[PDB]
Amino acid sequence: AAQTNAPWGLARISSTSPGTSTYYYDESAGQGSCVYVIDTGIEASHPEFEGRAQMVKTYYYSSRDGNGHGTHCAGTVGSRTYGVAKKTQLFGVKVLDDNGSGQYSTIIAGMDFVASDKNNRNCPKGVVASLSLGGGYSSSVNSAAARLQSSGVMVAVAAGNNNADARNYSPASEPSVCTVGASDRYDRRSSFSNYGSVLDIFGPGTDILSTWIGGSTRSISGTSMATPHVAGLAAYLMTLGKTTAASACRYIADTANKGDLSNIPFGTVNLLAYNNYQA
Ligand SMILES: [Ca+2]
Repeated sequence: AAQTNAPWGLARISSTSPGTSTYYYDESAGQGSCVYVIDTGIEASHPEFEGRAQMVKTYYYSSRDGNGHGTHCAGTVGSRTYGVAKKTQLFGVKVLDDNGSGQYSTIIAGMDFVASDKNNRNCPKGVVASLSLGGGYSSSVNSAAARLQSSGVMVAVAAGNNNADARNYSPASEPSVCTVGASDRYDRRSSFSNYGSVLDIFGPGTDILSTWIGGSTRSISGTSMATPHVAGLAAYLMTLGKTTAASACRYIADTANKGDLSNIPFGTVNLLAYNNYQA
């Protein structure tokens, strides 16, 4: 399948090269997989989700995304225009209030929630979780990411936005999950991407068009926008049969565009997520 005049990041993770605008992909498109967006919530009523999205948890007084962040990240995963995995099932978990603030202990609660709940869902092709959030190093936050991953969920986490080595941030520094940095449409590291040997992969994160609340769209920027490209990609690769929740971060790295970003500080991977469909 081909989707012309696509947001640049969907074209990128289907290209070897920058500078084009079609998103080339296999039509199975994540059918039979499940992606949990653990964030401010998802405006499931957005027609771009077409009935595939459900809130299933909150730790606040409403499950609604009253911020838009969770809805945008979820759209990149799996909205019909703006998504990687256009036919995946989306499940929301609201661990952030309507300003973007979550206490750690609640974010932990969300995470163990997914390891349990996946067992309440129909996900024959595999389960992913997408965490576009974080704060300073915590062993506990990191332990809750290793548990979620160990429970057979592909876990994708934002490396962070301080232009700093990510080993000091959580859940990014955790080893066993898939820590995602951000790039731009000219294959530069985005100016705000954390970096450091704990990163596994880079995805598109600067001027990412996606869904927003009210039924609407916007473009924003962050390792948060990069993260759901890798989550959605992993859902897409499960569904096909290329990899598994426990193997997907390694498979994506193995199949990435290798060398191609400029400003990878020394010691940071120079790997860019790629679906290997068109070549
Ligand atoms: Ca890893």
